[PDB]
Amino acid sequence: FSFTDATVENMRGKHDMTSGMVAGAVTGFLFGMGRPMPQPVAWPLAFAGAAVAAD
Amino acid sequence: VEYTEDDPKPQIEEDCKPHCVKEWAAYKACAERIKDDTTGQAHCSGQYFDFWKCVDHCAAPKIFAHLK
Amino acid sequence: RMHNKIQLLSVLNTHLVAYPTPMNLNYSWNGGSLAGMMLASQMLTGILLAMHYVGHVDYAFASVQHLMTDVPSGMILRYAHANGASLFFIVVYLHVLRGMYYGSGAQPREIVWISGVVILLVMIITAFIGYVLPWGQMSFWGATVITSLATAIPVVGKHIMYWLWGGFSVDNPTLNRFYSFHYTLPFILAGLSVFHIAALHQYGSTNPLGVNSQSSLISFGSYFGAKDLVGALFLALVFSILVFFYPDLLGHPDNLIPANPYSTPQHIVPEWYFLWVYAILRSIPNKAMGVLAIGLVFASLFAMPFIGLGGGKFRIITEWLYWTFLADVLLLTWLGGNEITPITSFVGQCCTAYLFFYLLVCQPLVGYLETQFAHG
Amino acid sequence: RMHNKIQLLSVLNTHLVAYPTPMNLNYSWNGGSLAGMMLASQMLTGILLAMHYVGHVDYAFASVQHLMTDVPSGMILRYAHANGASLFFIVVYLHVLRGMYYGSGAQPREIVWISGVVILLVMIITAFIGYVLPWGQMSFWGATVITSLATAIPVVGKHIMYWLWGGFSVDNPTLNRFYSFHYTLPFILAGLSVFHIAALHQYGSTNPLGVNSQSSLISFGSYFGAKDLVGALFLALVFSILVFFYPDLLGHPDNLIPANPYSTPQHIVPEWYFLWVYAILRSIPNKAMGVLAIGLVFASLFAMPFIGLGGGKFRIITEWLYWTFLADVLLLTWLGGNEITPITSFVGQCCTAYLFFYLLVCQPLVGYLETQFAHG
Amino acid sequence: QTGGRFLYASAARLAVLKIVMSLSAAADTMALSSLEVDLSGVEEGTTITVKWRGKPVFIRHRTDAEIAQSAEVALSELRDPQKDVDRAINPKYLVVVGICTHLGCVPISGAGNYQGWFCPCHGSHYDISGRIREGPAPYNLEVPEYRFTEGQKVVIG
Amino acid sequence: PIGVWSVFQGYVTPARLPSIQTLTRVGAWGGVVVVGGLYMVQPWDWLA
Amino acid sequence: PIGVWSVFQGYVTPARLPSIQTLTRVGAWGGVVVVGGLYMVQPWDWLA
Amino acid sequence: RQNIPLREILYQLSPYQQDVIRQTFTNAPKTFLRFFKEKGVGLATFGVLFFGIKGYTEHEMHQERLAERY
Amino acid sequence: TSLLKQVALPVFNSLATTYRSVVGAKLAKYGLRFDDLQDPLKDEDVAEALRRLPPDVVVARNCRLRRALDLSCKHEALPKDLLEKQTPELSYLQDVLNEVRAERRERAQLGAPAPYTRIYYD
Amino acid sequence: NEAADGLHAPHYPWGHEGVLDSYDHAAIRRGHKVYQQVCAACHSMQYLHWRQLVGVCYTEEEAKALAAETEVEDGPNDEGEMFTREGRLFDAFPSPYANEQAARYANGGAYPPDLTLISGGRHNGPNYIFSLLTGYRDPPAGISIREGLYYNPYFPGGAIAMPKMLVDGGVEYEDGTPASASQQAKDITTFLAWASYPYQDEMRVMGIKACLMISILIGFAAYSKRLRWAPIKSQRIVMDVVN
Amino acid sequence: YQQVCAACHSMQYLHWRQLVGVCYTEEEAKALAAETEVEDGPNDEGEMFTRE
Amino acid sequence: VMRLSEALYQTFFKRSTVYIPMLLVGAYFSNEAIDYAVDKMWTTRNKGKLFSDIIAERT
Ligand code: HEC
Ligand code: HEM
Ligand code: HEM
Ligand code: HEM
Ligand code: HEM
Repeated sequence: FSFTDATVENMRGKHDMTSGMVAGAVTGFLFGMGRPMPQPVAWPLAFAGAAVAAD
Repeated sequence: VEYTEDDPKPQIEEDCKPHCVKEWAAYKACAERIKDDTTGQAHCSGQYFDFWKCVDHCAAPKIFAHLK
Repeated sequence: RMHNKIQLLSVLNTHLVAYPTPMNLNYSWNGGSLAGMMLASQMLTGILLAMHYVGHVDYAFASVQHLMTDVPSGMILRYAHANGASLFFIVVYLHVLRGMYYGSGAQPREIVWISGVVILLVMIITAFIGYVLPWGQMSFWGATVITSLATAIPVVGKHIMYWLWGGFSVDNPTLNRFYSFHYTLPFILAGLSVFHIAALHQYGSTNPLGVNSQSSLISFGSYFGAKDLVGALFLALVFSILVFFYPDLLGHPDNLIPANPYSTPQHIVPEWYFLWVYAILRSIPNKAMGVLAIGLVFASLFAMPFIGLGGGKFRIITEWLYWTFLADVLLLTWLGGNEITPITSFVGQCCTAYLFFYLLVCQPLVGYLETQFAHG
Repeated sequence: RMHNKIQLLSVLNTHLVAYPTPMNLNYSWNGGSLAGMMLASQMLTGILLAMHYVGHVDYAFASVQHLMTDVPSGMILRYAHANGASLFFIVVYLHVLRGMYYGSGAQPREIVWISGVVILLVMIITAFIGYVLPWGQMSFWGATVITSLATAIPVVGKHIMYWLWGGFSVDNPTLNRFYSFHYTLPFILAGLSVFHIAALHQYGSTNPLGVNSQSSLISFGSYFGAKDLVGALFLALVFSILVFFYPDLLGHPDNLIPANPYSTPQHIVPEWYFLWVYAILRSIPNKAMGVLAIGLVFASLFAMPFIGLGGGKFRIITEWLYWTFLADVLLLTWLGGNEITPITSFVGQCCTAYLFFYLLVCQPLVGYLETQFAHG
Repeated sequence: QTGGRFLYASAARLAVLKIVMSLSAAADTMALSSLEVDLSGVEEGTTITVKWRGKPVFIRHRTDAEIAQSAEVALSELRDPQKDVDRAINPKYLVVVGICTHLGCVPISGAGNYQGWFCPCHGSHYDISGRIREGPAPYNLEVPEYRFTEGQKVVIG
Repeated sequence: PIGVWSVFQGYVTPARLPSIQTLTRVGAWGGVVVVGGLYMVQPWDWLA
Repeated sequence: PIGVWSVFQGYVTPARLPSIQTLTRVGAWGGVVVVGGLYMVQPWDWLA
Repeated sequence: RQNIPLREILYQLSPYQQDVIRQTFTNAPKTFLRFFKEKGVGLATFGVLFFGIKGYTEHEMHQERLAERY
Repeated sequence: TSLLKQVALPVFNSLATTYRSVVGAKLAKYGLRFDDLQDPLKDEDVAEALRRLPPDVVVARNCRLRRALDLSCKHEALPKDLLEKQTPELSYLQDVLNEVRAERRERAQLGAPAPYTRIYYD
Repeated sequence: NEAADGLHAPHYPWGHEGVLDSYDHAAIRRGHKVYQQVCAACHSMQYLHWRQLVGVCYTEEEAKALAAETEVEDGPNDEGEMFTREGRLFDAFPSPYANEQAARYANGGAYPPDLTLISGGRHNGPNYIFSLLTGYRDPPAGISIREGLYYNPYFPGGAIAMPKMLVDGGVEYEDGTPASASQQAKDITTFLAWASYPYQDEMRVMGIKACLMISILIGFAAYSKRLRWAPIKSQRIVMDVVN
Repeated sequence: YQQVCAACHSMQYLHWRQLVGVCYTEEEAKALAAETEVEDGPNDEGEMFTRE
Repeated sequence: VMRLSEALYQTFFKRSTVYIPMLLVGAYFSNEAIDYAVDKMWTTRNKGKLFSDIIAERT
């Protein structure tokens, strides 16, 4: 999460919630890989929504 | 932005110098401590390099903002 | 039936089309075809570059520049050659590490491993004398430093050094003879590769399971041609990126300065693929002992099929020690590019000692203990 | 057996030690081993030569002179490499004439004959572009006259010519690419020689009697090693005489003049082994027809196993006609070194007509008549 | 057969010796192994570089203070103990070979902590008198054979 | 005895010769090499 | 395997090792290599 | 060519009677996790040894540079 | 020394049982046994021990190797009902191979060789 | 040693750094004008010709007029003598000195190096060049500089023989760009970066096409690999072995 | 050669060292070559000069 | 499921001598499309920096 978030922050040259969205989606995907299939969409949504709420 | 016939780089470098006061203090401490040298080998090039590396890293993107 | 009437059709059919191959080979078994393709690429681009290079100390650098700017497609050929050497060494090093991981040199494939070590030595010499041809600062000074290791041999050291140089220093006769030897040694590499491949076809390949595979064999041409094409395209992607986007990434900036025998660079370093041997040499504060240590490394590589016990996944202690060996050789690669320093000298000495310990102590003894654990 | 446990020793034993050979082979079956020895000698001398030769205009002549007078044993190496091409062509020509006399290309040895003709073409190209390398008057003007003969193909003429030259005239790019092509082509010669020998071993050699010799076969490695050594010693005697006593006898004095593109010599003739093709070309008063006749000679050489009937003795009419063919070819070799004269033009036209008549009319039809006489 | 092998062995030895000797030094290379160096165009405090046998020679005109500074260094501070008089027939004109015995690197004149030659390959310093003081180099700098003539001309090699 | 010996002995009859369809299918390879050469060189609108 | 597996399996015995006479006659080839090198280089003052 | 005694029934389907790459998207996360589960210990011990020894060496080199200062 | 090994032998046995547990867990997914991990090409004694076997044992060994190689190609493991039945330590070769190696050790003390060589192809 | 290594140069946001980005060809033109008026008094650039500036930096007629203002030695004539002539497109850039020794003699013993490949011939090329040209700072304590040498912490060793050469307004650009020292340094650094890699734009366009083509071909080859291996990956083996 | 066509003909690829032991001793060839003037340089100022 | 048409099979796929010229014309048009897309993207991104932009600006 932290690595990807700071990566997007440096890549976009500015600060917003989109970097947190990317970090949350990536974290959910990594967490969600290899499980039954209502999950690989839901978990990235949960993490991204959590990041958005945190911001 | 307006481009000036005068050189903007010394002014930008002077602007970044408060951001590196710690390295300047270390360099001045070195320069005071080798004041009474007689062998001719004591120098403070490393702390000088630390200070100017900090200033250069600050001022590098702000120098090309003022140049075409 | 038609290949039964001509010998050349029969040999090609037997060894390329209908050759039985284990059905469970993974993508770690693509290093050989990629190494052969990189040798063919090096030979083609080198033959094309030789039509514009001049092997004289007054015209070598200038002809390199003229080939870069004025010859049509000359920059593509020159960058393709210089970076195809690095990709050749990447593919060959990964091939050797595959063999070390699976213990592929064991019986009845001792000849394959020995011809491989011979191929690798010829490859190292070929690349080293090819790097001298641009006649830059690194090209001159690395040839000076490395060929000065002959004076570590007593009595007849300087005589062999002057015989190899053609004079009292590295100069024009050295460059001319290096050009002839460099043109010549790739054809010996092609012959050695043909012999090396024909040695493997006597018994076949090993499989990732490490068991006998004679019950499950499929034709090479129909199945592993496409599987080799996939890996060739992945290699072509990396080749395209290195040629067109980062052409001097794996090079040195000092080789773009013309050679000066009266002013050495501050940091004489080789190409990256000779850095582990250079770290082994620099870690020992004795030239004769360093040359002996390099020779003992290559002797231990030759003696692997007769002292090595322990193979793939099911032999787990040596499988775990393999990754320690891999970390050790990459640490040797990194240490070669750094300057001489007490901590780098100590760490290089420890890393060389661990490489010798893994090659000569872990592979026989731990292999014997795990054979006794599994089948005693 | 020790050779039954290593696959390298098994192949070497099978094809060089225990290979069954007819016991009644005379000394005209030593052409092939002599040709292989000459190929190896040329490769060795040239690889040694390339360490002192610079493939650039304004350095090539001076580098050859520095090789001749300053390199230790350099004069021996140059004269050996120059006269070795002549001896190589002498041996290969006598080999081809042996095969023409005995009908050696017939069934089942057609692949042997075809691979031989391919080897001969590569030998011709190699010798020509190697003759360009010293950069004298004969080198420059022969390369000019031969490469500016692609203006006989309609439309696509001077395009191919200028692409060969790398410019608008024979210059530094032509010499620089000729060096690379000349270095490279002898390895193709060595590979084609290995394939050629391997094609013969499928069925073994013919005998002077021209009958089946499967009942009387002896080992190669004991009986035909010393027999080849005797002929090799004769060839070494002739070679030593040519190198040390008459080093410039077979050459041309004009090639000791540095090349001048604005002044041409009075007589432009190639080396002696190219003279028969030159006479065929120079006799016909049309460039495209001369190139067509030169191509037709080699096409009729390729078609010889499928049209040629008749062998050595016991086929006496074709045996007698062989000597007229030999006289015709030697006459064409003599005519190529003369000037263009109406009588020499007429005689060269008659000789070319008889060469085609023998290759395309005598060998099928007279051979069929001989078979109808003997077994009809 | 022994009589024949007597000649076969000698022929093989002669052929191999002919092939091996062609890589040895040519006549013009051997002729360019002696060079004359003028000392009239050298001023005190400067280093001239002359290519002798393809090699940089750091002939340096030394002052009296520089001569005293080189002489005052004792043997206990040297990895290879040797005095300045033993390494130089003339203390004013020091003829030295500028190739380090470590790997074959060429130091730079007028540099180093000892005001001598700074070899930049391994950070190895040399004094003004060509003796090793710091670095991985075990030996000292080579002093080539040379002599003084009556016209201030030095024969090297 | 492959070549002119086959036709001297009478082994090349009207039978054992290729048919018209076989020669047309082989003869259809003439357009492929022409199109391949025109693809490789690309002399566009070069036909007079 | 044949190198160290044979030592570890107990297949290398004194009765299977080569004899001391065999080791003497095999090791006599060392003088041949010395005299061959002296013949090749001829680096002597031995002729006097 | 090396007779092998064996008793089996083998079935094979035509490659034009099944799909080619559609299952590759389903199995891709599972294969990723399986690869890292199988090679996790070796990659981790490689990374720990290489980066730890490199970091210790670089740290002590920086301390060596600092010790030369005045 | 004597009881040195006396005590050093239970530690060897514990390490051997742990090793066989881990490797047999790895082997059982492929349906293999510990004796299937021995190659007649890699060892001439194993090649000698394999021709001393009854034909059904050799047929079973070939079947197990074929199943494991098919599983390795498919990147699969055995299903749970087959995986629970796997017996990775049921020996079929160790007695015959031990006899072969004892015979070879016996012949070597009298200077005799083994009455077989490596498998040589072509 | 730190002083022997010199001060490292910061990473400046050059507009040509990315693989999708071209050169700024207006900056190459202004960089060549800094070369002609300040650099070329003591630097050679011996591997450049006026023909290579056409289509990159100038038109044909502008480059011809630039080359015609130079004196080029030519010969020999029919009397065996050396004469001078107007430069042409095929001529190389003029060298300020005939040889290395007079170049050393004019500059206190130091030889000003050739600038055709100085950008690719230094570590961190363009950044080091810009920081060296704009970086003539005051020396630190205990560092003394001999006569004929000037302090620059970016030069390794800290004592360079090249003095400060870029001054404000010392070049009169023809596009109206005001010429401070930093603008001149940036433009000449751009020109030198072009000189080291003259075909960077063409190489990047070819690399984009090659990467796209190979990436599509990887998918097509994976498709043809999986099609051939499908009867094997889905085969059914039934045997009597249970174990 | 030295008194007739040395004024109009060249002998490049020929050096004075190639006459020692053929028609002159070492000192005679040294004294003969010391009577010629050849272009050498450049010196420290970058100028060509002449030497024996 | 998805399946190549029979009438389209009998025309462009059954003979190699018809398949190969179709392959060459498809290769030509594919190269043209890839060239167009790459050149358009490069010229759009680097607008105002090329030499032709300066030349067309000076008209
Ligand atoms: C007064 C004559 C002179 C002028 C004019 C001049 N140079 Fe320098 N330049 C030198 C000398 C002398 C050196 C080498 C100094 C040394 O190596 O100690 C040098 C070195 C350099 C170097 C390489 C430094 C290194 O680390 O190797 C570069 C790059 C360079 N110059 C670029 C330029 C540029 C850009 C200009 C125009 C602004 C310029 N030069 C003008 C005299 C000059
Ligand atoms: C027949 C085969 C080959 C020929 C004719 C050939 C020829 C050449 C030539 C003429 C050069 C100098 C031109 C230049 O520097 O760009 C060169 C450079 C080089 N070659 Fe090859 N080569 C061949 C094969 C190989 C092989 C097999 C290798 C294996 C590693 C290799 C490695 C190199 C290297 C490292 C350089 C230096 C490149 C550089 O840094 O510029 N070459 N080669
Ligand atoms: C130019 C260099 C080389 C070429 C062209 C080459 C080619 C090949 C090929 C095609 C194979 C068969 C499939 C494969 O395993 O990829 C192979 C196998 C093998 N190679 Fe290489 N090789 C080269 C270098 C080496 C080297 C340097 C070594 C070892 C030091 C080596 C050792 C082996 C071994 C042991 C095998 C058998 C492995 C197995 O089948 O399990 N080879 N080689
Ligand atoms: C470098 C060139 C060549 C080499 C090394 C070579 C080598 C050999 C050798 C070693 C043999 C077996 C011994 C012998 O009969 O002499 C042979 C036989 C033969 N060669 Fe050559 N050859 C060469 C060129 C040619 C050429 C140019 C031709 C024909 C145009 C040719 C046609 C044949 C034929 C027909 C035989 C079989 C003769 C018989 O068994 O009656 N060869 N070759
Ligand atoms: C790897 C193999 C070879 C190499 C490296 C080689 C190399 C050379 C070189 C460097 C030269 C120019 C120097 C000189 O002319 O003295 C030369 C000239 C020549 N080469 Fe070779 N060569 C090879 C094989 C051959 C072969 C196989 C032939 C003939 C079939 C041949 C025929 C010639 C001839 C006729 C010349 C002209 C010699 C003269 O008149 O001075 N070369 N070669």
